[PDB]
Amino acid sequence: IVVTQESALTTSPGETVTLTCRSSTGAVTTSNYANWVQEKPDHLFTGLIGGTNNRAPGVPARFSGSLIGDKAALTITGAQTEDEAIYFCALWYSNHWVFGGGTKLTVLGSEKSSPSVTLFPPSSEELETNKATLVCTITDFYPGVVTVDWKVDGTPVTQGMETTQPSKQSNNKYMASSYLTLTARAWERHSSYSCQVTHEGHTVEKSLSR
Amino acid sequence: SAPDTRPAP
Amino acid sequence: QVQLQESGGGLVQPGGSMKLSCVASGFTFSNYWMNWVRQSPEKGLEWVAEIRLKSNNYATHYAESVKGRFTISRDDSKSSVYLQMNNLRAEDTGIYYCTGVGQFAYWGQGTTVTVSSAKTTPPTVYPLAPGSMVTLGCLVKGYFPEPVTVTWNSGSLASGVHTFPAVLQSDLYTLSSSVTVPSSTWPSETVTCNVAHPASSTKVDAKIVPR
Ligand SMILES: [Cl-]
Ligand SMILES: [Cl-]
Repeated sequence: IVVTQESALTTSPGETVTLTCRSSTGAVTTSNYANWVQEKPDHLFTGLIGGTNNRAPGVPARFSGSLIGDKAALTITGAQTEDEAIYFCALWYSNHWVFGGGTKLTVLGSEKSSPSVTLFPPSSEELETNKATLVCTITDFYPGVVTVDWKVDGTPVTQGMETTQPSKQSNNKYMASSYLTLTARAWERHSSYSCQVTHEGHTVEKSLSR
Repeated sequence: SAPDTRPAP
Repeated sequence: QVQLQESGGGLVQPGGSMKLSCVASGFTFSNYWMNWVRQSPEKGLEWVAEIRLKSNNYATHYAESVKGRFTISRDDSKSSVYLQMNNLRAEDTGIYYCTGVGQFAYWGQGTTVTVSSAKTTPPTVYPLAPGSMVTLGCLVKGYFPEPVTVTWNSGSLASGVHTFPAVLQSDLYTLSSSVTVPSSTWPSETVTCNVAHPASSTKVDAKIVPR
């Protein structure tokens, strides 16, 4: 069974947000006893809602669980900056639980900042091993959500790329990195290489000419 | 059958 | 104040076995069921096992991916829940949390369990030269296990540093670091990164030289 959530949502503080949680088997009902769990930076987990709408003790009144249509939902009324975090939902299926993928919540707590991108070519020392790794570093962005796209001679790559999950910098902006791994042969054969980072609908790109 | 629905401390 | 505190995590090869422990305090542990839930990069959160109360005969349920290999148990005398894992697989790698109460209100800090057949491996360190301010970096490729510590000019270059998370590619980890310095100081002055890999007992320096 697959439990689906929204990947990320952004909100200004003081506004209300609703996150949903669906089941691949059908409608989510009270029998799924939907839970909502919050993850704050450093793997700090805390339960917010259990049994569809029972708020765990100590949890702020602004958090409410509910059922909207065929899905479970979490509503944060008057979201605060301290609520930027990831929210997981879990659904009960008679004798087991299935967790959702998590929704990253941004509560704009600072001015938006574009990612600073840097792309590095493979070193000569590495190339000798018949391997070529291009490194793309990505820093100082807020919201902390970016999609990274690699291209070779203008064509999209779908293999050999690996990106890390943004992580918060001391200044609460975010950082991330991506890697493209090539054989030395593939590396020498192309002239154009590009790391493209889309952040809030605007793509920041760096390129290497070989 | 339900999960642990006992009230939290 | 409630507190759940896991224990017992470590590195293990496939086929391995280990037991995790979790001790609860600040509430009546005996009154609630307890669960194990693990967090992995490729899988997000995955519920692994639950155990009910003494009055339920310490009854349990297990996720299908774990059935027959893992066993949850509890000892209320000790306010503790435990997970015995056998026939471990690399897919069992993750941070393991005990959590409970209505229905996951309390979570411990987590304990990492790594299942890998990889042998200790020092990183091959590679300088990253550029293809007002200039950004240089270092690739720390193909090491195992973690961690690794990366400095610049022995730590004299403190500001302007960025070190990123390890990626697992080929059973081995790779990470990178970068420094930004005024272009007036490179390449006129030396910029070297210092990489230490406690496990291999190695400490390498790599000077960044222009291409
Ligand atoms: Cl049952
Ligand atoms: Cl000099």
